[PDB]
Amino acid sequence: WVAFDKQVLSFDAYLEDEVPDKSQENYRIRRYKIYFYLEDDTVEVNEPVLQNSGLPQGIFIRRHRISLPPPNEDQFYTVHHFNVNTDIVFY
Amino acid sequence: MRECISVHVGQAGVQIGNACWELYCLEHGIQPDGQMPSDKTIGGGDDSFNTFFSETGAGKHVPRAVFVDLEPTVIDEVRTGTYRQLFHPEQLITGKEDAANNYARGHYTIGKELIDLVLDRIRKLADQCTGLQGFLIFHSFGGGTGSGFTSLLMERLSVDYGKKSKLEFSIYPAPQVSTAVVEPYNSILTTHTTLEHSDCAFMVDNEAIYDICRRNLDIERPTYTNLNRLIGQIVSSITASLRFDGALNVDLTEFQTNLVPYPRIHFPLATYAPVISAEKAYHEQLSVAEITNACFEPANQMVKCDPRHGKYMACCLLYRGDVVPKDVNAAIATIKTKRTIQFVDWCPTGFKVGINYQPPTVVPGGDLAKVQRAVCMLSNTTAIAEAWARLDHKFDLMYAKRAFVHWYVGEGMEEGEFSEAREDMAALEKDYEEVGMDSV
Amino acid sequence: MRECISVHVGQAGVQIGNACWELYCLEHGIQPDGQMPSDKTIGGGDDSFNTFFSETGAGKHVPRAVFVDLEPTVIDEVRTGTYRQLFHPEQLITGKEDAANNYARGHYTIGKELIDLVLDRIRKLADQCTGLQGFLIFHSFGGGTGSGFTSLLMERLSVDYGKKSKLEFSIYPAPQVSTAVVEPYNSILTTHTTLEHSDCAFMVDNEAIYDICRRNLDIERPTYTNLNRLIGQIVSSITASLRFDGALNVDLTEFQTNLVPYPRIHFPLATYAPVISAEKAYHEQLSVAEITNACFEPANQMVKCDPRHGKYMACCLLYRGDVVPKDVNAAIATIKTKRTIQFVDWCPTGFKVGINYQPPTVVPGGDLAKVQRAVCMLSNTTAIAEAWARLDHKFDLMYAKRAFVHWYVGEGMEEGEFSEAREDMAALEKDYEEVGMDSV
Amino acid sequence: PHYIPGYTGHCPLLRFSMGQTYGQMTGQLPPAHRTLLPLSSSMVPGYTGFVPQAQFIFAKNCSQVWAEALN
Amino acid sequence: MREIVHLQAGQCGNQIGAKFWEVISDEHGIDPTGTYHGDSDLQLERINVYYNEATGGKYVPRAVLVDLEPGTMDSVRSGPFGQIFRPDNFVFGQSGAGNNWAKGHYTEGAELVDSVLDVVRKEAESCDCLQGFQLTHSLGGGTGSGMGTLLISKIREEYPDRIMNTFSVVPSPKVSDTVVEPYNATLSVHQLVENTDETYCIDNEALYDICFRTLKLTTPTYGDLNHLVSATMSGVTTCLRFPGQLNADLRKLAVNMVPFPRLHFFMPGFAPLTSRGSQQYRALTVPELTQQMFDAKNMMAACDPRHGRYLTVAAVFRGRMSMKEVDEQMLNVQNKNSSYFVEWIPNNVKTAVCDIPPRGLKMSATFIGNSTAIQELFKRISEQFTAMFRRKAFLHWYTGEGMDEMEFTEAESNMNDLVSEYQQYQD
Amino acid sequence: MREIVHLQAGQCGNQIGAKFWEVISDEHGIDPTGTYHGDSDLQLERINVYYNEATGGKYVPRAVLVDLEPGTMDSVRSGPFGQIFRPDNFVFGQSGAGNNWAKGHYTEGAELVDSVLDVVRKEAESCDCLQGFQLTHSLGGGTGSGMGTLLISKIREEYPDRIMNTFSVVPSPKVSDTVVEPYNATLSVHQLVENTDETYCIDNEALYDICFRTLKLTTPTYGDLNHLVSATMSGVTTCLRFPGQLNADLRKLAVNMVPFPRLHFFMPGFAPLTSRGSQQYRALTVPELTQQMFDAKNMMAACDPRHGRYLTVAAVFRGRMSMKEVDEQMLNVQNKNSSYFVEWIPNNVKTAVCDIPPRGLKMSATFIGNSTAIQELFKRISEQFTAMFRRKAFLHWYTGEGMDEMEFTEAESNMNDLVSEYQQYQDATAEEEGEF
Ligand SMILES: Nc1nc2c(ncn2[C@@H]2O[C@H](COP(=O)(O)OP(=O)(O)OP(=O)(O)O)[C@@H](O)[C@H]2O)c(=O)[nH]1
Ligand SMILES: Nc1nc2c(ncn2[C@@H]2O[C@H](COP(=O)(O)OP(=O)(O)OP(=O)(O)O)[C@@H](O)[C@H]2O)c(=O)[nH]1
Ligand SMILES: Nc1nc2c(ncn2[C@@H]2O[C@H](COP(=O)(O)OP(=O)(O)O)[C@@H](O)[C@H]2O)c(=O)[nH]1
Ligand SMILES: Nc1nc2c(ncn2[C@@H]2O[C@H](COP(=O)(O)OP(=O)(O)O)[C@@H](O)[C@H]2O)c(=O)[nH]1
Ligand SMILES: [Mg+2]
Ligand SMILES: [Mg+2]
Repeated sequence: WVAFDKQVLSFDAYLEDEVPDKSQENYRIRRYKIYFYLEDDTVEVNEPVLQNSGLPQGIFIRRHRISLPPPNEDQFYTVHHFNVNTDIVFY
Repeated sequence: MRECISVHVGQAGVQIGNACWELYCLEHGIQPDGQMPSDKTIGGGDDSFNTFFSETGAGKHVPRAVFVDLEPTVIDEVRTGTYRQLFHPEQLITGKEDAANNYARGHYTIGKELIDLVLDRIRKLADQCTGLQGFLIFHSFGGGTGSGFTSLLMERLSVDYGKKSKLEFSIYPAPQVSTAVVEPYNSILTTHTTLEHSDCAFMVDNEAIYDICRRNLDIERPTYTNLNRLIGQIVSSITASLRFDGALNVDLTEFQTNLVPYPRIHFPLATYAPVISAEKAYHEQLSVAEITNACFEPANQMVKCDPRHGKYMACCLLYRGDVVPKDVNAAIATIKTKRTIQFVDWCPTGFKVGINYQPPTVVPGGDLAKVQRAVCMLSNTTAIAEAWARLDHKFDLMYAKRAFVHWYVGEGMEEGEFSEAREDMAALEKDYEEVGMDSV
Repeated sequence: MRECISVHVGQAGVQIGNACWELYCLEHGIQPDGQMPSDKTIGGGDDSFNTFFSETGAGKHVPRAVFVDLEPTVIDEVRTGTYRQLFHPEQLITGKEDAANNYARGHYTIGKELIDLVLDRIRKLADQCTGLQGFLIFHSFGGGTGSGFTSLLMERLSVDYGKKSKLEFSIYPAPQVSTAVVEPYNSILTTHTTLEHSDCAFMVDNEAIYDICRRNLDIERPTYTNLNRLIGQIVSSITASLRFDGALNVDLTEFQTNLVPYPRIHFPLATYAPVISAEKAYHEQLSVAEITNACFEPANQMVKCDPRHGKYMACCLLYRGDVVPKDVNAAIATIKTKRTIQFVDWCPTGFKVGINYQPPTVVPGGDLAKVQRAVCMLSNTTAIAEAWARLDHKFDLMYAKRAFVHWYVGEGMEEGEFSEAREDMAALEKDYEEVGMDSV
Repeated sequence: PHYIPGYTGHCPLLRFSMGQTYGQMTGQLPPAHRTLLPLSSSMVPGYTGFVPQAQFIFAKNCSQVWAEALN
Repeated sequence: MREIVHLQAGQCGNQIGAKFWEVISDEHGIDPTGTYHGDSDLQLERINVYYNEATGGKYVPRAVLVDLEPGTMDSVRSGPFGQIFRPDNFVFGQSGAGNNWAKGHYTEGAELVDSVLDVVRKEAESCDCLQGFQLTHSLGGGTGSGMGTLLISKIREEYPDRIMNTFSVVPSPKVSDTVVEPYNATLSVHQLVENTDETYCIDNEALYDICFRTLKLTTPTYGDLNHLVSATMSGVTTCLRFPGQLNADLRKLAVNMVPFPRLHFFMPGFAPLTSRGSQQYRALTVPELTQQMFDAKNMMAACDPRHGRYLTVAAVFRGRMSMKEVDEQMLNVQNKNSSYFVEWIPNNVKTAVCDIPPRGLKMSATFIGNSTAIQELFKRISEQFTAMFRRKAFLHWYTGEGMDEMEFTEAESNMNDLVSEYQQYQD
Repeated sequence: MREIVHLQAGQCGNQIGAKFWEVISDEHGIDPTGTYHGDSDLQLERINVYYNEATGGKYVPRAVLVDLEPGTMDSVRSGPFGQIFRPDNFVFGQSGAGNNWAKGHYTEGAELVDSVLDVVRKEAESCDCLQGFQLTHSLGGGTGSGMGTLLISKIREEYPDRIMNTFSVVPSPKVSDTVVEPYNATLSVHQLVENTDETYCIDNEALYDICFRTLKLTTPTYGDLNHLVSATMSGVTTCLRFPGQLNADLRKLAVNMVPFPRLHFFMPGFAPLTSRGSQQYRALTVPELTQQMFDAKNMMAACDPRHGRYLTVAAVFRGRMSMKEVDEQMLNVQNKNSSYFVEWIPNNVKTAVCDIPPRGLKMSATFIGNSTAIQELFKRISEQFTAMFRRKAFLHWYTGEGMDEMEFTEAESNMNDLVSEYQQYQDATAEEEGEF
């Protein structure tokens, strides 16, 4: 935790969604910031602040260690499971 | 030969008649377009369609109805619906602009421009008629075109056609809720118009249908379509004895001579007893004795009232299906001995019974079930004074502060007819109570 | 023609009836979906289902039962279980909140919100009835709706149906094993109503069925399901002669006139002697003498009170199976030769005998065995007084510090009703004493 | 599939047409066109628990609203 | 077959009216070039109520765009649906309005009344059976209060028997745009109480407040406020445009809400209002919409209803819907709130149900309510008027065009009767 | 019909409640998004006790979350099962409390109250038949009941008319390390009794001992401490949610455990707690549950039961089971030590059998007990008001706000009489002659 004291791996992300009441949209694309922390193998995601449309924004998932998809859930997320243009499941 | 004219005036009446005429077509073999399929077995006579339908060569049968309104937006869905080719195009007459909850507008302002074309069409239907019994109008009781145009229609049809058994179906605003605030004004104003010209004006509530469907049908949050469907069955039951033969045929004139003891008490209550779901009809046994008894329960009345308070005056019961007369005579006798059901002391006979040989037709997509037996009872009781007194007070509580009066007196109508309709309502209540106490 | 409506009230009463109507449907040919199967027949028809089932036009048998209870998700077990289409959805009626082991809540606060609907369903079930023998209720003395709503039910059924053979089945609080702390309060309050509005109150304890399941049936860790099948076996034997012919057919009216001598003494002791597991049933012969002996054994009683501390008054023996009258008389004679079995001197006869030809029916998954012959014993001793003196000791121990009384007084009853309920219990012990001492 | 002669309202390009009947000048002239209009056995209706999408709909029985919700 | 001719005046009323023609167009499926491309024949069934046929399968709205300066007509024309308007209907003056009532009603209004009346009467004779009018304006500016009142006066003098309607933006207490704001309002509502017979009272801070803590938008522009007032603008007239199980035209609402010939000022509203984050958490049915009617959370006028009593209320519903579920629940909200509704009126509520819901919404409704809480608004601006009039603060602008001292106090004597009549029948 | 609304106050209500909602979501089968992915139907039959259906197959809880600091319930809304809560229920202030109780009652008197009451109103009324409410909070902080008797005195106006449970975290007996601390212990009480009367007092020191000696977890955080309470909250509501052979809702527990109306003391406990390395070597029988739930070790309140008498015992079990083993628990321990089961109550145990067990486990229980050894819990707080009350030295921070100090001195008078009322029914016997 001294060779990776303040080194964070950051990714862009988005989530697709289905809207019940289609008053302003048909499908939603919510931007996100996947942060991976090397000192503790810990994952944090964030939602950036957008224009006059606001959700409850800010932290989406706290800085904790999300395990895996429900197959073989005993292990945890490492640096090798993170890549660009891929699908990752956070809860 | 045993025919009737059914003019359905009002936005409520055209939608009551939409489900009333779908029951009539499916009761006979007539398709939604009017075609009459050959080599298909149905259960009428051979002149059974002749009560409600005319005969053309090509197999097309047209209903004996005139849909009357002042809003073009509720017949246009009929005029483009599944029943376009059913109705003759000149039957579906329309107005130009809404009557707008105004007795003073459908009776004095728009009605005069269109009542001339209404009665001329009723002449065109009655000329084709040869054995006519009466008139079956469908209307609401507190609207603009169901209460203003209806009065012009009945007053003019009474003087033109003389003495003819013109019975009436109305949707009464009794209970705690209503769809309008000016609606109690329309209620007592059309009561004067239906007091001397009507012959059997049957009242039906809205919350009463709500409670009997929520309980007996086990069905929650109703719309108006299934309310239309139940009224369609309770009129089809009434006119079934004209359309089909039975053990005890009861024509529409037989209703008149004993449902109306005095010429001001012509407001009978209705009730349909086997309002049973598609699951429960497979569970309960359906027999004559236990649905005749279940017809008199206050939780199944078609009017939100309390029949345990007032004492009954006359009851006619109409039976459809596998009904034998001894089972009714056992069912009537076990009801006369019940002490919770009270009659007036003067008439010991009390009951009229008619048995028809035709079980009712269930429509696809409906809520009722294929039952082999049905009971439709028309009760004249002392109880409806409750429904009338809390509408008269409901009017009077408005009339004291002159609310919603300038809309009525501003066109056609003068102010003095408000008090005249109120005192006639009091005279209607008083004469309805003076036939209540026991004679000595 | 002869028949009786069964009422099931409380979680106890509903769960008894589920393992009881399971027996009744299997005793006849009735499947869980109501209809008897076209292929395979269980026996002759005889219209023997009429005592408990009603026949419809489509060929469906419907139990004459109402499952009235304030607890929503024990009836919904029936509503989604195997016996789904057997019962009506409106025969099974639920409340919104429990009485929460409160007699006052089931009698006064929640009970009045549902007492009108259950009497309407009892009336409608009994309206199609012709020769109704009486009612059977099933409850427990410890619940809120099993004691409070039960008490209100007898209050209303006494005036609606008059003097009618209203049998009662109940579950006593055991001397030691008890699932509630307020249980002595509920039992002493519902007996205040049972003593005057129940024609016969069958008395059943949990600990004794626990004892005979581990000893006779040889099962370790018995559950409520096993106690449910033992009770339903007896209730079937109580109503055995109503459906199947026998050498001595004994009616429900013949029970009361031959069991209870005075209008407070209607608390018989229940005993089912040939309760035996399958691995030890077919090995030894089961003579009618040795099962009459097993009826008088202290541990085979279903209430925790041995008759050695009391004196028998009247014994009702109900034999089923291949039983001839002559060897019953030998079994009764050899009981009378014992001075340890004490009989009162004002009943020289002592015994009422009923023989039926239909052996008991085994349920799949049950723990009993198929026996050729069986017996149910309905004793009547003064030994039941010690089962109630313990309840008064349990009542007086916590009423004296007014424990849990504000959980009753706040919910619509006064504090003096507790002393009034102990009052009739303070007289009931002396009423059992005055019929015990010898006349000199 | 024509318009009935009593029909008032709006039909496109009626004002520029002439010499034909109301059922022929309309029939000669959108995909979603509806104007012309061209388990329940595993549960009893006394049930008071919960099923999703079962607190919404009429035109059919309670024992039928759990049919359309499930199916 | 009944129709409503549209009119709009002022700078805000032009933009509110323009946003209203956005809402009608996509609900009736007609593109920026006026050609139908939606998919329902219900959409063109009652298209003649607002639009006119044009040659080539072309639909043109029937609206008259009115102001004094040419700086708003080009802005509306440059908009996304500005093309569909008829250029001959673009009637306007040359000089500026000046934010003055006497400039837009007496001096520069007099050269446009000959133009606006002819173009209205051109559109009132090509139609079949006239029903009523629509006007969007405000009471805070000059041209919206001066010519937006003169237009009301001339039309009733020519069409007395047709039910007029005008949807006005009444002034705001704290959010103030002009310093002559209570001048223009009290003069305008002096006539609007006599010759309208139905009008809806719309504030601007309530629009700000419902857009901030109900809709949850951080920086609301004008356009979303225009869309929100256009949502309740179209829901009044939806019973004319699509069928139902009981319908209610503008004359039906007028007779059956307005109890007395003078009290016809109403509160608007719109039921399914929700943020983008709370859309998945709302069970969109009328048991939450009926509570959305009568709560002050969805009041588009900033006079809270709990300081008054409801005279009459209309709730116009749109969607495939149950009937008692409206009918019993609107009774239950009257029974649970007995002190918030007046006596001498048994049922205080109209229910109207339309078949077709808006685009993307399974179920909607619009609120229309008459309250005695309107007297809070008119007495407050009466107090704000007399704070400056006794000083004779800004009358030097108004008196130059031919207005004397007594024409102002006559308007206030004819305005303080409104708060007097509302208080008289509140208790 | 029967339904509960969860009010969470403080960090403590928010952090315990968030762990509670993820437990119930696992028990009913709800994913973190909010949809149903369960493997049974009884996991859905009574889900109208804690969740509302929103359009789109998205079940949403019925918790309103209350705190006076914005920061705390951003972690709740961004937790593992954190987006399930509807945003309008999340009702925040801008400034909370700190240091002084006297600040706490002379700070935000009525600002956040009416906002919460609106949310509590709409959520309760838009339903069928209210079983009641439940409230999670702790007795501590820079306000104690200072915000409390400020904010809730506006809510207690009509709230004691139906059921209202409260799982309250009582202060621990370790050290005084809040400097000017023993002023918030005295001003805490007031209405500490007559507005819930179903309080499940939960100590954190006892929470660690079950984690150290029973669960044998080497590093127990505050999170797994909140896992133990969440099982108990689920335990006292499982008969209402899942079907059972012997049903027992909240009222049936409340009626059958509260002889006198001033008994807000129910020390909790979860029976089948075993270490991970010892779970494999476990019998998990009906006696095995009973010997643990009645044990002094498995008591989530720092009061040894052998210091007083069990006034009444509840035994809400889960599984396919027996109850007669609990009868031997009196008959051995009661009739021999009559001071461990109150004798003027004949049978001191209510039992309940809910068929559906907790996840993973085959069998479980949930003990709550009204033992009269809880006299000592409001006695450690009693020597912790008297100790520093009389000096009033660092109370110059209090003094600046400084409300009426009769209210300082009447709160413990409404607490020591509660202790006396427990001392009575610990010493009161059947034949009321032999204790005078
Ligand atoms: N059963 C049934 N009743 C309806 C239907 N439509 C309207 N109603 C009844 O009509 C009442 C309101 O209609 P009214 O105001 O009387 O309408 P009207 O009599 O046609 O007169 P107008 O108001 O001018 O349209 C409601 O309370 C309904 O009970 C329907 O489709 N089915
Ligand atoms: N023999 C037998 N007894 C039962 C059974 N179920 C419950 N009991 C008895 O019922 C008592 C528990 O109280 P209940 O009468 O069931 O309470 P309830 O019927 O649910 O009524 P409420 O308290 O108002 O909800 C126990 O003491 C048992 O003796 C059963 O399945 N078989
Ligand atoms: N809904 C909506 N309201 C507006 C818009 N523009 C202005 N307003 C409101 O209208 C007021 C200003 O209009 P006003 O000065 O009366 O225009 P004028 O009459 O032409 O001078 C402001 O207080 C705004 O609240 C808009 O685009 N949409
Ligand atoms: N179990 C548990 N206890 C907590 C937590 N946070 C605080 N506490 C306890 O509560 C006490 C102080 O919390 P408090 O200040 O009252 O939180 P507040 O209610 O937001 O003011 C500490 O002694 C902790 O033991 C938590 O997340 N879990
Ligand atoms: Mg109409
Ligand atoms: Mg129960």
